[PDB]
Amino acid sequence: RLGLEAKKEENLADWYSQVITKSEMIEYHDISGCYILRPWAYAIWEAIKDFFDAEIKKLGVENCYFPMFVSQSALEKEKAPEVAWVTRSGKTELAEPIAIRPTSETVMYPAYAKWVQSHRDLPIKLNQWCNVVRWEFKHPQPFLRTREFLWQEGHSAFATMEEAAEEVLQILDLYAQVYEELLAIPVVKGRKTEKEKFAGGDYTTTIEAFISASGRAIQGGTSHHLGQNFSKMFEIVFEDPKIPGEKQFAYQNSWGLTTRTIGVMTMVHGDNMGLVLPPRVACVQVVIIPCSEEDKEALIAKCNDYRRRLLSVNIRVRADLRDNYSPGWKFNHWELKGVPIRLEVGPRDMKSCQFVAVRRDTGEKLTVAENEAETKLQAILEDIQVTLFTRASEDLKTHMVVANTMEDFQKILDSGKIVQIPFCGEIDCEDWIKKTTARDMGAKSLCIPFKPLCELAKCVCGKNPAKYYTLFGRSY
Amino acid sequence: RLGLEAKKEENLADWYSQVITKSEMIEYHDISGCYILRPWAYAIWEAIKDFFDAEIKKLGVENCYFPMFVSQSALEKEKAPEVAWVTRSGKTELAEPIAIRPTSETVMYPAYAKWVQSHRDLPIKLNQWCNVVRWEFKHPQPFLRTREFLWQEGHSAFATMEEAAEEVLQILDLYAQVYEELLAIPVVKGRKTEKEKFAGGDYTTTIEAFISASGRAIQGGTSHHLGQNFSKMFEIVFEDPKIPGEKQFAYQNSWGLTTRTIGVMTMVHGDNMGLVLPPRVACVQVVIIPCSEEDKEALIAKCNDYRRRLLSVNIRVRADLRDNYSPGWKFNHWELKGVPIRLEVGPRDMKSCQFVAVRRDTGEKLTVAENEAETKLQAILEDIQVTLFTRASEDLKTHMVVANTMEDFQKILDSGKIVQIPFCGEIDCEDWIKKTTARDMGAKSLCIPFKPLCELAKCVCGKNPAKYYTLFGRSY
Ligand SMILES: Nc1ncnc2c1ncn2[C@@H]1O[C@H](COS(=O)(=O)NC(=O)[C@@H]2CCN2)[C@@H](O)[C@H]1O
Ligand SMILES: Nc1ncnc2c1ncn2[C@@H]1O[C@H](COS(=O)(=O)NC(=O)[C@@H]2CCN2)[C@@H](O)[C@H]1O
Ligand SMILES: [Zn+2]
Ligand SMILES: [Zn+2]
Repeated sequence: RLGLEAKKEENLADWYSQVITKSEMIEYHDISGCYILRPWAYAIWEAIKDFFDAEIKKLGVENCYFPMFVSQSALEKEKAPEVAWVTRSGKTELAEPIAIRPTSETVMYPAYAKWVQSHRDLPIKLNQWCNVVRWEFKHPQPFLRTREFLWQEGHSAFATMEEAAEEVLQILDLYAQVYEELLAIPVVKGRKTEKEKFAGGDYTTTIEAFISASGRAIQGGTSHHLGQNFSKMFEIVFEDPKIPGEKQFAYQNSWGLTTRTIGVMTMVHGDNMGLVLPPRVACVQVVIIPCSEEDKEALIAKCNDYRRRLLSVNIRVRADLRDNYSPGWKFNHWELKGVPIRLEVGPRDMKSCQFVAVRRDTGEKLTVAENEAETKLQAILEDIQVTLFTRASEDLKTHMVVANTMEDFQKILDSGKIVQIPFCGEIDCEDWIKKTTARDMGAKSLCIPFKPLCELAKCVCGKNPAKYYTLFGRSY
Repeated sequence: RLGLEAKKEENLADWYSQVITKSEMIEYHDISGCYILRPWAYAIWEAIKDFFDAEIKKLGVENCYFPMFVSQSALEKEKAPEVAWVTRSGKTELAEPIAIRPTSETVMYPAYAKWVQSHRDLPIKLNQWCNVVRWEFKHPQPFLRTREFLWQEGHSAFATMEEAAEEVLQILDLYAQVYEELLAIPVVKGRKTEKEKFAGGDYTTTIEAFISASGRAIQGGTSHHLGQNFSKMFEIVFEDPKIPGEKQFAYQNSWGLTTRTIGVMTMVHGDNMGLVLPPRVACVQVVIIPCSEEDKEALIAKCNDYRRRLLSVNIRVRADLRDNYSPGWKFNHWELKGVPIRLEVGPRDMKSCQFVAVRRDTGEKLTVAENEAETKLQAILEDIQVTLFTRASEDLKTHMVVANTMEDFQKILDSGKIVQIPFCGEIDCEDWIKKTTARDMGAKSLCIPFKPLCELAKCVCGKNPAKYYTLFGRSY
């Protein structure tokens, strides 16, 4: 089949499966929940990596790599169902089983304890780009809920809570920046409830994205304040410089962002014609397509001219000069892959000193003169990035509203919206909301937003007063 | 202890353990054969990555990521003792065991078969930067023989053997370039014998390095011609464009280089004062050390002046302005870490418009005027990189000689040298050489060099004639 079959509003699952394969991003594997990242998908991850990696180095974070294997002893200092266990090498069984990391707290922090003698050893700010395994036996999805996934995990240890408190929001803003400025995805910054917070953590901050096709929200990336909980388990301690004899535990953060990003990018921006790449993230921003043997070679020459002219303005461009494929095949092919701009030039356009420039987001065919080629296209790329963010941003505002009763909350949820409600914060009430909304698949707490829409008031459960406005909704 | 205890010539094992820990490169882990890569070690890998990654993109290779998990079905298409097996997730056991990749041929090539319809789909040139597990139950060493290790693995598929034949040597030259131009390690390019070649491969080319302290050689990185062996196992086939009806198998290469690089860098260049970084690879090329409160702040100002002046010539520099450590502590500290140049400036030097510049390789203390600071230091950095390569290169020539009998071969081997001998290529003779040299730990074939010292003659075993001069020696 040439293009997509299922519409996004018709069958999101089929639509999603078709767009990720037809855009040459994903290939399926014979192990469930594991997917192959083809260059078109991996290039986006590299764009995210290059940005985020450069930004954390300004904050004084340094890259590293810890082992993928965790001892049982290390895991049970903290203490599971998602942890993959290696039990044999070849035919011979191991004396003791060894676990694949779902996260590296128990791997890294024993070494942190050895590196901390005094407060001058702090702060320690380390990051690693690696893979982790979480054997979640649900229905896995490419990018969004994968059994293996690439990510970064940062782990910081400080002398004071206040130092650690500032980094949490610094990192969370960098994640929002990755979602908003790179991927053009609007996000809601907030604190997780007690039920949804990171196990062993003091508090978890999160960025919540909204996938309007499902009417479901998704956790976009979290920054955790572990406090002194992990530094006690592994005895990360230093001499108190203010108090002669006493000993103080290190205040720790951990933070992580994954290849889920690419899945949210696909789900939000993608349309019924295929993938849609934000220019800031697209490895190919512009694709040049040629539209007598001498006249054919002249058409090739014009394309190589436009190619190198765009490279001189650092615009990531590629010329598709393969003569084995027709122009019509190329338009559709690069449509599916979601290249922001198709630079189209035919015999008549070449003669008239111009070319057709097709925007991927709108489908607008703009005729630009050869002299205004490199100034206009970057203006178009910027407008594509802005159009994508604005469209999605307003899509979020429209689908996020306030409700003060469980009755109004239910109907708003049924319309495919997420909604902020007066909430006490207690976990028994949170389970009741999931239970009641499922019977009337259940709605979960997404985050307690830093900037809520309205201000406080009885709780939705109607037993005790409300502590804060909390964002609820159906979720991935 | 302030510095190293064991001498390199005295106890290489203790020396190696002390230099990797005292230079803050390695930290030990509670799983045998697995080691923590601290920033100082990881930064070198990043330098190698940035170079190699940029170079293969010029050749038209694209990055990707395949799953770490391999099905049993996929492994036995090719067909083991080194393969780690996952058998349970949490408390519940998996229906079928799943293996951790020691290499990704069986993971990638089923997908390659699906992507190849016709010859226009070829060539496919893919690379991935990832971790792999080889549960080798020997005595593991940090960097050199690790149970988990970071690497890159490239996998290419072509229409013709000749295309694949050119890439093999292109990639091998890039590995030599990584060893010689980045790490300043001299290497011997050669073809592996039939015994040592990659299982399922047509032929393996290799770069052999020499660690003079042991008198042992080590495999530095290999580029393999898999031929049609793997494309038959997984049915990677396309329509023959020259022959109407017949069907042709894809000609494949695979190639890999690992964090072993850093181990060979440490073993070759390191001395009895600690690590020695080649300037091209050092994340800190120059370290500035300060040597009345107003006069102290003036000394700090001069250091920040030199710092930013070196950043303006893109020299990677850091100022160690920590007042909690003494100058003497800093000299030794950065000596152990092997920073090419210690830029030292004291009160008297500041007054005289000059500074002491200490080379790490030689220990030469050069006084450079403040005006000639940024032109001379880059000349010094270049001379350090050249001095390291030349010293090591001649170290190799001196320890690599020719022998024509088994008698002379034995004594030359006992002097701690590697030696090229007349060899037929057969595996029974190769085992006899390992057996005889062990009793008189055994010597193995290293490579059949492309540029041998001498030219052909009976074999060393003395049964049949010799086919080629082959490099033998004790090995890691
Ligand atoms: N199965 C998954 N597939 C893809 N991404 C996943 C999956 N599970 C969680 N994530 C994403 O990882 C992010 C970070 O995971 S996290 O559990 O919230 N945090 C940690 O593990 C911290 C960092 C080191 N310890 C989440 O925000 C979520 O978006
Ligand atoms: N245990 C090891 N630790 C560190 N490096 C190791 C270890 N075993 C092999 N190596 C290094 O990997 C290199 C590549 O490994 S290789 O076996 O020679 N080749 C492959 O696996 C090919 C690439 C994809 N399939 C070797 O040259 C060797 O120097
Ligand atoms: Zn309540
Ligand atoms: Zn022989």
